[PDB]
Amino acid sequence: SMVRVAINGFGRIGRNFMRCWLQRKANSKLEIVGINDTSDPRTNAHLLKYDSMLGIFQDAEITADDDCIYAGGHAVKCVSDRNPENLPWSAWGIDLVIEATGVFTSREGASKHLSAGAKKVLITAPGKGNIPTYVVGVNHHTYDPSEDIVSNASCTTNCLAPIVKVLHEAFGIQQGMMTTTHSYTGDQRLLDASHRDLRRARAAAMNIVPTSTGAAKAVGLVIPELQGKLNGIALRVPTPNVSVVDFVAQVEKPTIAEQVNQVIKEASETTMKGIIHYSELELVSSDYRGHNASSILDASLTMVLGGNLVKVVAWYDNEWGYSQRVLDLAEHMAAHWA
Amino acid sequence: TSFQQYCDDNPDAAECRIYDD
Ligand SMILES: NC(=O)c1ccc[n+]([C@@H]2O[C@H](COP(=O)([O-])OP(=O)(O)OC[C@H]3O[C@@H](n4cnc5c(N)ncnc54)[C@H](O)[C@@H]3O)[C@@H](O)[C@H]2O)c1
Repeated sequence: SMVRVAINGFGRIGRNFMRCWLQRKANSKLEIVGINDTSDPRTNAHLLKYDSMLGIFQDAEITADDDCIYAGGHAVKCVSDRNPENLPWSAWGIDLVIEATGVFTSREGASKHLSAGAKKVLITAPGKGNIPTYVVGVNHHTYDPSEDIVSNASCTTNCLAPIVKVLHEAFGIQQGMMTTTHSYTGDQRLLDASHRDLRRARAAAMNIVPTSTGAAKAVGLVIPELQGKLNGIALRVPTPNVSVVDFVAQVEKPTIAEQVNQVIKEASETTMKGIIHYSELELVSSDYRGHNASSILDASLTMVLGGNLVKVVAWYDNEWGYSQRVLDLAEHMAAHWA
Repeated sequence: TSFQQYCDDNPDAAECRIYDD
């Protein structure tokens, strides 16, 4: 029988995730039976169906009443309570909560779902404090089925970590720096306005906006040999989706661009198939909407100096690709459910 | 100070959201 899933937070990730599940529903061990969100079912149904980035959902009918949303005649119960302690998880027999609000990323925060009755939580963001973090294709097999709260990290860490692993195994990464040139996200204001972070306050579609990021350090969680060896920053720019990681590493074994490319091409066809895609095409951000890989290496941009300083560039669809990984991680947990 | 309090109480509010891109 199925693992019973509720989505907490029906936002860009919550709705991308839902759309990913609807496309892969026939082979799945997950059944999405509930959603909680600030908004009501009719608003959620409307936004699930009409998406400025994904287009109109055509695969099946989407409908709503006061209580439920219906996707292809699958009924999903809706509730709207900002306090996860109050949610009907025991009553709905919820096994796994997908925590996509961006608000309950600490153990104590996420545990509120457990005390409301869910058996496990998968947080769609980096965890705060001691929360086991997974990137599919890198360390997802180390998942321990006894764990009640996990994190699927960030979009950026999902893009960077698999490249780093391949490069580390082939060349030995000593140190590395990252910049993600990233689409704007919903934590940025539309026009200049009040915000705790003075950069996130500024008009998102009008500016290049630097922010600090934990994404590079977080690679050290999932590749423990590299802990404390990576750092970077983010630059948000006026696109609404699709991002790119720029990674410059100091490596031990001297190499050249051709060889770096070859090694990532070989991984994309074997150990990292479905996770890293290797491309020699001269494409731009739009072309990567809806791409299922965590990282698309842009081979033409790869360069090396003095044998040891390696630059690689990898695209990622930060909403859809990441949501596909969230789903992969959930399917994995369901296949390993004690 | 009342602002820090407001973001503790309401971390999903527009003034408060911090997403780790
Ligand atoms: N590219 C991406 O958008 C991306 C990639 C990876 C991770 N994430 C992470 O996923 C999380 C959500 O990001 P998003 O872009 O989906 O944001 P979003 O703001 O579009 O979605 C958040 C949703 O959760 C709802 N919500 C907020 N507080 C709630 C509460 N207390 N109870 C119920 N519902 C609540 C909001 O109303 C909204 O529907 C963030 O942690 C973000 O860092 C986002």
